Formats: sequence, C-alpha cells, structure tokens
Amino acid sequence: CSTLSLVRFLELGLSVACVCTKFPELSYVAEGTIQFEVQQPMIARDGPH
Amino acid sequence: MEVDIALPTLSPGDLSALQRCEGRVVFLETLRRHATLREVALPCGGDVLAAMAAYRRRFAAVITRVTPHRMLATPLGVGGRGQSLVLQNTGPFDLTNGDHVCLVPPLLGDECLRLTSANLELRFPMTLPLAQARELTARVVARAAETL
Repeated sequence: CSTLSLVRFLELGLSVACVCTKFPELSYVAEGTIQFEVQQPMIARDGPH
Repeated sequence: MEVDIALPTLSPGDLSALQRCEGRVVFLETLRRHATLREVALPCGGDVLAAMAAYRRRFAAVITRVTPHRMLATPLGVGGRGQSLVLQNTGPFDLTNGDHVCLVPPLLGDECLRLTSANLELRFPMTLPLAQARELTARVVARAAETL
C-alpha cells in the first residue's frame, strides 16, 4: 500500500515570500483595497535655482 | 516679492562704486526669487534699436539694497500699481512733478560700468520724461527709415 506524503505550505521555502491570512468572510467583500503614503527625502542646494 | 542677486568675489575698490548704484534699473529675463548677476549682463554700446526692442521682451526691476554678498531688487511692474519706491535720475533732462517716466538705452555708448573683477559690464539705461523720450524715439526711427 502506497501511503500519501503529506506536505504543508508552512514548511516550504516560499513561505517567506507571502504573508497569509485566515479571513473567513472573504466571499462577503466588494472591491477591497490597501492604502500607501511615502515621503521622498530632499537635499538642500546652494543655488540661485 | 523681492528678487535676490548673488555676487562673486569682487575687488574692494569696486563694491564702493557699485554700492553707489541704488536707483538704476536692471533687466532680468525671468522672475525667480533667487538669481545670479552673470545672467543680467549687457555688452557696451551699439544698435540702440536692438536694445530698445529688448526693453519690451524683458521686464524691469529696481534695486534698493546692496551687500557685498547679495543684491536685493524689486520686480518693477508685473502685478503692482502702488509700490511707491525711489529710483535715481540718471537722465540728461530734469523731471518735474507729475511726469510719466520712460527708460531709454544710453547714447553714444559712453556711460557704462566696466566691472573688471569679473570681466562683465552692465549698461544701466537712463530715465527721461515721456515728452522727450517720444521725440528721441521719433528721431531714431526716422533716421533708421532713411537708410532704405
């Protein structure tokens, strides 16, 4: 009898690629987003510009 | 709105003379706040008509405070009609009260400011009453039209 080889996703290498989330109400969502905001640094300049 | 004109290191014998320029107008090409002096520069005399035409594309600016570091100047007219200020009378004629003034390029190329500290000269124009600027412009355009 050939027993199956149970493999779980948490033990693989690709685990470190994506963060996973148990979201039980996913089928309930309309268009959902995420929001960002970044600030690029700026350097002073000795300039008539 | 006061524009800023920086300077290079000049001779102590020339800042004493340039400081005596506090009422002559300069002609800038753009109106950014900070600016240099090398940009505003004019050669010596020649082709009074060319300069007269250049006095319409570029807008004037009166200077009021000089410092061996920088130069504070006033954008003469772009948005203001009450900026009571002072400019010195570097014209040949004498201007009474209630006279509209006009900037005219200098004649003969005799009066300029050869700045040797940086090898560049600034030809500040002269201020005449309207009534005589009109006759001057008329005479010059007549003489120009004469030569075919």
